[PDB]
Amino acid sequence: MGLVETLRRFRGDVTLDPDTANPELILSEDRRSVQRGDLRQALPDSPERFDPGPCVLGQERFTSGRHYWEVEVGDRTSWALGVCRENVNRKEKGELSAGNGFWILVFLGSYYNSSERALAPLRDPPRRVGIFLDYEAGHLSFYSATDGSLLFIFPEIPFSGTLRPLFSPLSSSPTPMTICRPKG
Repeated sequence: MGLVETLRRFRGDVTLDPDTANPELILSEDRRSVQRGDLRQALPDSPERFDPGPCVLGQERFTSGRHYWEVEVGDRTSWALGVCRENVNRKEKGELSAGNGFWILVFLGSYYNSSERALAPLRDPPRRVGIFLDYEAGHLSFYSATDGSLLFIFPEIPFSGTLRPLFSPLSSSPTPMTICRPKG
């Protein structure tokens, strides 16, 4: 029980916007969990829905200030988390890159190093990821919430207009990606 456990009580709520979700994604009834299946569902289409990008947005809109949120990913060795401009091309077929208004951390595999007999894994993958946004500082950074390690920090970003939190479970898995509710 140290300062980092206490300050994590600043984590805010995020609820997913079902109208933005790629048609392979399912959402929980409380809109805090998302899972990727292997089936394209029959959903009403619109410009707001990610296709073919396997993403969903939070309902929340960032225009200023400091924002922290936590996502349980569990055993996953594949996910993407961060933020994007409200006005991105949600039908983008190529890479979702900083140049097109996507600021996302992507976990696509694991590192090992050569050891005495074999290979050693570097670290347990994070089960819980914290995302920190400081709009005026142009700051976006990602942490392993359980041990407080930095995963990634973007270079200073010249944010303008509205940002949305972005979630992307990159594999099918029995493990939903879950937004952690605020404490109390």
